[PDB]
Formats: sequence, C-alpha cells, structure tokens
Amino acid sequence: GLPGDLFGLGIASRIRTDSNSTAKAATDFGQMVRAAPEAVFHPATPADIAALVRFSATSAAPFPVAPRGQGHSWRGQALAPGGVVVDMGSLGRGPRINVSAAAEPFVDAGGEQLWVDVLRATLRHGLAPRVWTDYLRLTVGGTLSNAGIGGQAFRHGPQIANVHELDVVTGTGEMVTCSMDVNSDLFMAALGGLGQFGVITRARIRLEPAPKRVRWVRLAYTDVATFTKDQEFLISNRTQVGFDYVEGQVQLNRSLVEGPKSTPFFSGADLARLAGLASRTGPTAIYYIEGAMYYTEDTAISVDKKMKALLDQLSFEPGFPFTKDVTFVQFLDRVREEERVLRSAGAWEVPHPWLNLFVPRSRILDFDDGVFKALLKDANPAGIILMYPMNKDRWDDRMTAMTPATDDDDNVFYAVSFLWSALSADDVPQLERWNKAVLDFCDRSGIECKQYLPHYTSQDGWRRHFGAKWSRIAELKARYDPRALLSPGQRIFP
Ligand SMILES: *Cc1cc2c(cc1C)nc1c(=O)[nH]c(=O)nc-1n2C[C@H](O)[C@H](O)[C@H](O)COP(=O)(O)OP(=O)(O)OC[C@H]1O[C@@H](n2cnc3c(N)ncnc32)[C@H](O)[C@@H]1O
Ligand SMILES: NC(=O)c1ccccc1NC(=O)Nc1cc(Cl)cc(Cl)c1
Repeated sequence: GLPGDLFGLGIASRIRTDSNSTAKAATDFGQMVRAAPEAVFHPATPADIAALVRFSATSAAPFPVAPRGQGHSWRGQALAPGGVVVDMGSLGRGPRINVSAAAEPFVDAGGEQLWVDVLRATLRHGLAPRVWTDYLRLTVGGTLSNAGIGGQAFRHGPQIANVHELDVVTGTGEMVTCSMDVNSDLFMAALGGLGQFGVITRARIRLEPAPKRVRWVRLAYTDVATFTKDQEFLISNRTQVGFDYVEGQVQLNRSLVEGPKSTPFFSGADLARLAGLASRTGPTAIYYIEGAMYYTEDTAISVDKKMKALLDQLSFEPGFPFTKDVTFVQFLDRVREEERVLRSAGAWEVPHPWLNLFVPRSRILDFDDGVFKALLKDANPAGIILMYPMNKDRWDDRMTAMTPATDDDDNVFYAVSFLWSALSADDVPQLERWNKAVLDFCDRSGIECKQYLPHYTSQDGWRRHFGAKWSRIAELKARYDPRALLSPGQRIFP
C-alpha cells in the first residue's frame, strides 16, 4: 500500500511491516474494532515522527498516520488502516521526564510517558501534578488529546488546564513549541484536540507540593436529590476546608445483590450492610460520594477534626460512611488493585463499549429519572457507573475540548461514565443498545448530553458535538493537517 519511495529513505529503518508488528497495532482496549495498519513506526526521537509526517504530506499518495499511546481507546481512534501506526513508547529512550524544582516548579514529560512514571519522578522531589485520571497507565499525550478528567478537576480544571507548554509535530511535519503566548492557536487546538492538529511529543505539566497520606471516604445515599445536593456543596467555593478529590458512583440494585462477594474498597460485611440498605424500599440503586482529603506532617494533627466538620455538613445515610487511610501513591494508583482483581477473574481483557457524557446540572434529576430509575432500574451490567459534578469556570473554552453549552448562567455540569464490560463477547449488542437508549432519551427529553471521549462515524455528528466551535476547528484543521493524515480513527475529517 505505502509508497515505494519510503523504503529507500532513513525513516524506513524504524518501520516494521511484518504481521506480528501490525497485528499488535490492529486492536485497542475496546476489543471491538480490528483494522491492521500497513506498518508500525518506531521513532527514536520526535524528529523521526516529523520526517514520517512530512514524507506522507508531500507524497503523491498520502497515507494516514496515527500515534498510539497505550491503546486505551475503544472506538478504533488509534488505528491507521492503509497507513502507519506510530508506536509512541519507542521515544522512551534515556531521560524523558525532567523535573525543574530549582519560580513555579514544573515537569517536562515526553508525550509517550505514563502518568504513573511521571508521578514516580516528581515524588523523588516531593512534587506532583495536580489533576489525575483514575487510571495512571495512560500516556501524557493520550489524555491531553481529550482533556484528562478526575476527582481534582472541580478545583484545578482538567489536565489540559494544567499545561504550560507542548511540543507538537503538525500534520505538515513541522515541529512546533507552543504555549499561551507563542503559537497559541496550535496550543489551544491540540488540548482536547483528539490528535487532529499534531502529535504531542512533550508536555510541560504544572506541579504542586505532594501530600504524604490521604483520608479516603465513600458515603452511601439512596436519594439522588440529596446525593447531588451534597456533591454540589462539596465542589462549591464554600468547601478551602473540604475534599481535594470529589467523585461519585452509581450502583444498580442487581450489581450489588448478584455482584462480587467483596471488592478492593468494600469488605463482604460492608456489601451485606449495603445490600440491606438497597432492598429497604424494594430494589433501589445506591449512590456513593467518594471523597479524599490530602494531608502531610504539617496538616496531620488537624485532618480528623477537618473530616468530622465536613461530614457533619453532609446528609449521607446514617451508619453508611466508609473510611480508608492510605499513602498518596496508594490513593492515586488505587485502580491498579482493581485491574489486578479483574485480571485474575478473566474480566479485564474483554470488550468495553464505554459511554461518557457531560450533563447540565439543571437536567441531572431528569437524566437520573429516565436512565437509572426507568431504563436501567432492573439491569445487571458488569462494570462501574461514575457520576460527579465539575465547575465550568475551571475549563478554557478556547481549547478544543467540549463542555455543555445550554446553561451559560450555571457553572456546574456532571460527568456520567458508563464503564461497562461484556464478560462474554456476545453481551456487546446488549451494552450498545443501553448506550443508544441513553443518547435517544437525551434527544427525546431535550437534555444537552455532550459526549466526553466522543465518537461519531459521520461529520454531521462531529459538527453537532463542536457546535459554535466547529468553524474554528475546521479552519485550524486546514492550517495544521491540510491532507487530513492524522488520527483518522477519530473519523472527523474523512
Ligand atoms: C482504558 C482507560 C481509559 C481511561 C480511564 C481508565 C481506563 C481503564 N480513566 C480515565 C479517567 O479517569 N479520566 C479520563 O479523562 N480518561 C480516562 N480514560 C480515557 C483515556 O484518558 C483516553 O482514552 C486517552 O486517549 C488516553 O489513552 P492512550 O494513551 O492509551 O491513547 P490511545 O488510546 O493510544 O490514543 C487515543 C487517541 O489519541 C491519539 N493520540 C495518542 N497519543 C497522542 C499524542 N501524543 N498526540 C496526539 N494524539 C495522540 C490517538 O491517535 C487516538 O486518536
Ligand atoms: N473505580 C474506578 O474508577 C475504576 C475501576 C476499574 C477500572 C477503571 C476504573 N476507572 C475508570 O475507568 N475511570 C474513567 C474512565 C473513563 Cl473512559 C472516563 C472517566 Cl471520566 C473515568
């Protein structure tokens, strides 16, 4: 498929066209889409990626180029059929993480670097990035191409709001350093850019002093209105003396009754006590607020009084607070333990038809009514459902990443993640029907359900997703990837 002229050049020494190489680059975490590339590119340096992109961009037959991080995509976004998959991990040679601890401390990290490896390096200097995804085995460039949301995003914004600068290889093959003050149009496009404007090869990440330990809590609710009121109180300016991390989970009645006998967080005794709570008024769903209070040797003496003062302000079910006290690393890397349990049960390397939505606060109770109370009330899917609010004023609307736009008056929106697993491959159509039912319900009810980690097969879906930002995106695309070579699996510019 690829031009014959490629194989006579220097870049071809880092090309692998064998079946074993291309098959590894053919699938992703979702395990639903298979499309092998013509070749895998193993760059030594980011300059090699630039030479590959320039060659394609100036070629008589331009081929697609897709950077692949950890392949933690589920809709074939990192796939390049008819083209080349760039193994980003190949750049991991020599020092690829540089901390400047000396004004404000920062960490320079290769786009291929795992957040887990960034954390290890910054902790040696007692520093850490401020915002984390729940899963640390994801690349820096991979999460920054989306936004990177987690429990600290309500305070500091997404990971894209915690970046000082980027090194980007554009779709023309040009290596550009960009920030808020230099090449700012490229900087803004790339953050939440879905790899459409260039490959992130470096990110300068914002740092803060690292905590020592975490007081980690889970608070159970049966009433969604009380649960949402408390989450909104917890992310508000009122609560300087609150949690550093705020998340939430939705547990359907059957997933607790017919689910595992214990989990890494909950003991068998905890789950039986929760089974009683969930059956109290017939079968009902449990909503959990998950909070975390960071502390060091200096704040260790006031943390117990701080936790008591905060919890006394909340309205979780009496007798249903759950507490852990762990190191900062144990907390940030908590999902490693969950993956370990899933892997031993053969429940990890299975299909993941995942759906992530951004729902305006004004419609969160209507969303809950049609989705958890009507659609999923008697459903028993494997996996987890996340639900937590965020603050719009911590997001930069000049960046590509989309937040809901219907309520300009309202600073709050909710992230709702349907992280289901098909324990049997033939369960995929059932989870895909649930995905479609939630989206159809949003359209039918007039709920502005903006996708996070979006996927659309046609440009009409993407135009609806980008809304008032679409013309700016199309213009930026013509400027930075005119031949539409980059990350074609996104299916925005076919
Ligand atoms: C698998 C998974 C994902 C995940 C998560 C937990 C798990 C188990 N938890 C998340 C969380 O708490 N918060 C959040 O914001 N996202 C979370 N995710 C999703 C994940 O961040 C994204 O899927 C993201 O893409 C990271 O994935 P990864 O590093 O594995 O990248 P990929 O799958 O190979 O590629 C994704 C797309 O981005 C393009 N790409 C990849 N690297 C780059 C660079 N350096 N520059 C530009 N574009 C890049 C790919 O081509 C593809 O289109
Ligand atoms: N408890 C967890 O959050 C979890 C447990 C097992 C495997 C993954 C986990 N977390 C996870 O996938 N979080 C996530 C995943 C995505 Cl795609 C998007 C967002 Cl907002 C959050």
